[PDB]
Amino acid sequence: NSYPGCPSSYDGYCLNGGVCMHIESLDSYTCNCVIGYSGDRCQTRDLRWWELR
Repeated sequence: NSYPGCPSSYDGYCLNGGVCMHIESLDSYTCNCVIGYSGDRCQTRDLRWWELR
């Protein structure tokens, strides 16, 4: 499952211009981005239609 969360443990898990959201699969934290960026945050500065609507 996935859940919105981002404690103060870190600081700027998302770069370029993304939003932070937590995961419950590995109790890990991740970050979403926009066209021209994705991955664990915004590292994959690529196109790659990875979204809809």
